[PDB]
Amino acid sequence: EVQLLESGGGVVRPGGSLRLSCAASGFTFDDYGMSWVRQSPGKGLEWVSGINWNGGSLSYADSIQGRFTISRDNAENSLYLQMHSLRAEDTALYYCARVQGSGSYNNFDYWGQGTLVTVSS
Amino acid sequence: DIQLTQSPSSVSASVGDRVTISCRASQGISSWLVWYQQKPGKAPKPLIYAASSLQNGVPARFSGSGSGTDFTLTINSLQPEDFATYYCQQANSFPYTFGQGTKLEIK
Amino acid sequence: DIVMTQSPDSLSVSLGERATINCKSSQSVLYSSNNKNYLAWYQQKPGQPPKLLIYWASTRGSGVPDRFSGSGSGTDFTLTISSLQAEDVAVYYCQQYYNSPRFGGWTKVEIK
Amino acid sequence: IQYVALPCCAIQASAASTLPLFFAVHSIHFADPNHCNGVCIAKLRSKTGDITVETCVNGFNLRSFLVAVVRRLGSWASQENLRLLWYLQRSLTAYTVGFNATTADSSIHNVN
Amino acid sequence: SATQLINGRTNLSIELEFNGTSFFLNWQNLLNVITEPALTELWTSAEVAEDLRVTLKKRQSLFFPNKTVVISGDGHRYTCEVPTSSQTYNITKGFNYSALPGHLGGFGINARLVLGDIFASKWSLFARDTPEYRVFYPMNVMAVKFSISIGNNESGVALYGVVSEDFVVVTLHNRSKEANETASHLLFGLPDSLPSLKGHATYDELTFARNAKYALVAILPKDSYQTLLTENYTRIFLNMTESTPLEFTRTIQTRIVSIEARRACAAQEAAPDIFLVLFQMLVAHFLVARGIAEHRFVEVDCVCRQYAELYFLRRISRLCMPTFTTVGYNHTTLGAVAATQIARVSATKLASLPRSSQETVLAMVQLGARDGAVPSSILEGIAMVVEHMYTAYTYVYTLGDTERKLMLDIHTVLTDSCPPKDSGVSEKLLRTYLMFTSMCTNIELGEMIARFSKPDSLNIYRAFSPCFLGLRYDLHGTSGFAELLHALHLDSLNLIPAINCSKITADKIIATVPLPHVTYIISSEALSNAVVYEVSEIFLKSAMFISAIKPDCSGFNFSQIDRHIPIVYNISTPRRGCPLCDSVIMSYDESDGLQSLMYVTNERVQTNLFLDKSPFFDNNNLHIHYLWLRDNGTVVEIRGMY
Amino acid sequence: VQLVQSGPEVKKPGSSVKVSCKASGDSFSSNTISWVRQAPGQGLEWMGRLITILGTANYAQKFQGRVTITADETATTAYMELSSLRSEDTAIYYCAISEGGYTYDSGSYIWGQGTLVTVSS
Repeated sequence: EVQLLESGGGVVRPGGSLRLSCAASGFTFDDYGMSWVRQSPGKGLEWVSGINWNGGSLSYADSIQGRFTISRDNAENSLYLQMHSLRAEDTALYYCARVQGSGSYNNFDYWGQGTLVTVSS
Repeated sequence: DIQLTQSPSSVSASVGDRVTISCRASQGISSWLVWYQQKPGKAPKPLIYAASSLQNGVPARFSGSGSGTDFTLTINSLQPEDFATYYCQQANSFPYTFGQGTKLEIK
Repeated sequence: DIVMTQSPDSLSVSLGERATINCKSSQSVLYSSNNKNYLAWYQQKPGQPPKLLIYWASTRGSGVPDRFSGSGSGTDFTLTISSLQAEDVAVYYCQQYYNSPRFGGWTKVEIK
Repeated sequence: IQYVALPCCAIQASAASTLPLFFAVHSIHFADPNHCNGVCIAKLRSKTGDITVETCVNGFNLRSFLVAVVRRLGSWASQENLRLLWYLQRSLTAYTVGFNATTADSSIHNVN
Repeated sequence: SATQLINGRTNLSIELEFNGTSFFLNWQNLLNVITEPALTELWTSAEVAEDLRVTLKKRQSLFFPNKTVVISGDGHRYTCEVPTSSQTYNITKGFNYSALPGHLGGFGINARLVLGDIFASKWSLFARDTPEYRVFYPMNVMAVKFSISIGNNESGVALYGVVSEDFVVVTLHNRSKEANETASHLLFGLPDSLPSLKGHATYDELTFARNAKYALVAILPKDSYQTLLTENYTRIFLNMTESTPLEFTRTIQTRIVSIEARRACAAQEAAPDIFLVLFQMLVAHFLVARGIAEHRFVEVDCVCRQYAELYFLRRISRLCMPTFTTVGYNHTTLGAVAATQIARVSATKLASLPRSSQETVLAMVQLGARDGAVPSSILEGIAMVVEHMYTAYTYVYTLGDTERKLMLDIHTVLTDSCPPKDSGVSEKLLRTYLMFTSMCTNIELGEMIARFSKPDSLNIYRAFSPCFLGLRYDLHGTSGFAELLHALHLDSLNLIPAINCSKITADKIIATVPLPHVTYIISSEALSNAVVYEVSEIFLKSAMFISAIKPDCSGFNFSQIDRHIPIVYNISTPRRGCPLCDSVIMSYDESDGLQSLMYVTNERVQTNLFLDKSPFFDNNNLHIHYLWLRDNGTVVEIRGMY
Repeated sequence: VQLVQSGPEVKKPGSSVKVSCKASGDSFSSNTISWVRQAPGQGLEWMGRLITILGTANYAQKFQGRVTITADETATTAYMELSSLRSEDTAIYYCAISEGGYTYDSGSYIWGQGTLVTVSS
């Protein structure tokens, strides 16, 4: 089947920048979009951002609208997320999905293994 | 009213050859002509509608053409099942009509 | 914009007993064009990422065991487990894709 | 030890032909807000022959032109271009919230 | 010397003196990504050495909002895609359209191809003359240009709108009689990609409302005469981003008919509301385009339905604005798809289908017949669809809610249709016009006269009637869309002169009854071709003249004049076979003129007129007089309420 | 291929016949019904057609007042009724479906086996 593996996890300083790089494989990347979903240990899940099949229409969350930039290139198998000036509570276990269809968001059918980032001192 | 004719009235085609049946009208019927193939007693088996478009299941060995007043049924290849009394029916006007029937048999 | 008030957040039923899990979106996820229910159900037991169970609040997901079955339409949904097993224990979520995705709360099954 | 001779300058209403077009500018030198008392400077360094004519010039319009070009190329953009645009936007916002009529006369720094 | 080699440097560097960091900009990047003439034009347009006081004044001239109000956003779903199956097709270069299966369009096509189909004409906005110079930087926008240029008598704000896949621009040029302009610009779209502003304005100050995706910008100078400034842009954004697509189209339609309610769909003093309505139309188009753009395989049925909705919006808007123009859109691939899809519907199949798959095919016809090229097979299909729904309607003589939408679809299909070649097809269409004018009864006319008088709750898409396709001519605050929809067929009724030789002015003509090989003209005046029939019962102030001319341009075969009313009880409820067929029956009253007309085509009809639920045989007055007509030019009066 | 019709009959001249045609497949409301008779040893002769959507029917001139083609309510059977069967009317009667236009049948044509109506004394 299809396995999604993330990379770039670690520990970051308050008010910084970091690259989240999911590397999809085993399927035609162009047709299906991807999305990001964080897993704060106290809570269970929350959606973050979404990119469509080509990368023109981009959907974003509310509380984080503006701080995040999702970039996905159809040619090379990769999905990237940048966060800017992230606060202290933006610590979770970030996941990359395999959104069904071609829209920016839909039911997610495979989920990645996941890597966690944290905002500590 | 509308009247059609078929020619030749008899063909001694043996097998695997080329046979032409002309169906000459006396007015304009656009391209609405149906070729049939009716063996004695049994029901007719329509072959081509719109004078050029094959009916379902009909083999490609049948190919019609023509429009306006001159139509034609150039059967490319022959089988004994094909052997029958054909009819060209105009499907353009009221009191529809058939041809007198091309009596095609074996030599 | 549309949130799920998932209740009850913690339920316990005996082995093999019918299990009812509810999900309530604020406004309708029903798309009047396709006449479909845009909502999905996920199972997460802690340790590995969640798994899809329901496609359109009725359609059953691929690879899912047959006991689970989606239902409901509009603002009411239910993931009814026909029989509850030892390996069934997990937490569940419900999401939408009519508007921007917005997962629900939490609901963990327990064994008496 | 070279930097720029005077970050604070004065504009005169005769620098029409002295504008060297976008393709003769070796560098553009801005100023941080409230470092020239709310006065926008650009101090373009355009070489003519062997003499680098340093030019006092409006800052808002040059910054907005830079914003225009980076946004127009934003389809094919670069990360350094991205933080350049971030600098330009933040500096322009700081200037406009610090902009008023009393600071709108750059001629008060003309060298005596 | 000139620009060709002036850039001997490797790159340009931007420097900050109070920070020990050097910024870089590789020169070739700007030259490749954006064109050289655009680069030089951009530098010249910047007004680089402009005096700071001028930029200060340009800053004070504008008007700024309070804050960039942020909302949960993401709107609703305008998108439709294939229903998770294998009906998707990738048109590579010229993939043969005869390989597209089905006759309902349930398959799917490329979304990008239709995207390029909608937006196919490049433009160079923000020219050197327009007041877009001071506000916006010059840019090349490929888009669907609109225009509502409304006058030239020193009035005439030019509302040249633009709809692109990324943004919507609209303008309110006050050309007036001088050089100065009041360029009230409205923008809507992705905040990331937008027309860059000059040094005297920023989006961070000008973004009135915000979403997760969409931002609304109001770049309008304050000093100018703009009473429109006293409105809540937040309310506009809520009404424009949170409602369902159907609700949005409904609100646009009701706003347009409200503009009809006053003289604002023709006047000038109501310019700002027209401006806002045009803006709402443009953002609706943008939303539809973005919804199609989100996916990559899109269903032809839903796309054609949305296109029909947008088409109807454009039609009604042109019905106010004769000057309304829309250029740059080329629905080519969709047109070919619809043509080859509907070339496989026979006239019987169209009538046999249920009234949920008679709308899809006719929407495909609408899309493929913007130029008047509707096939004659589909014309016969319309003929017998009207026949089927007439036979359904003749049972109870009431009209539902799917049939009226279907009738609207066929109305706009026939309106933009060129005359066909075959005379039989024209005769069949003329027969269906006769069937529609028989459909329009006194009660239906009352429904329209009472219904369109309240535009506040009106919705045309369901307020349709057969009178909007019938041959009746007596159409006689309030919306004036009756004649505005009547003219769409009256002036393009295939061969418009149904009368051929006795050309009489169409001012007092109430009815035209076009039977086969005979034409009846009912008018309060008279023709001069042959003899007429006049009612002797004219004690009141009315005139009722009927003439029967032949389509072959010949006089009467018999010169006997009636000048009287024959009273007889003959021809009661008929016998079997086919006694009365291919004929028409009048109904008139001494106090209202012409009440109704009836056409019969099959036994069910004449068995069905004599029902207690029929509009006829009612006790409104003691005296109602019926007429008997047949297709040979004779009048025999029928008396008796049996 | 082929449809289903009634059986063969031999009937006294002067009587009436009710040869019927069965729908083999989809419903008959989509198409139009044409009835064609063929005397033995002769070519076929069109008799009448019926657009069943409207119920309107039109026949040839010689069979006016004799052949009456009607459709059942359910649109699954076609009832051809030939009144006053007068001497020479023996024929292998056939029913043919045809989906097409208002006065011309273009699309489809399939024929039933045909009932053998005979006059014997």
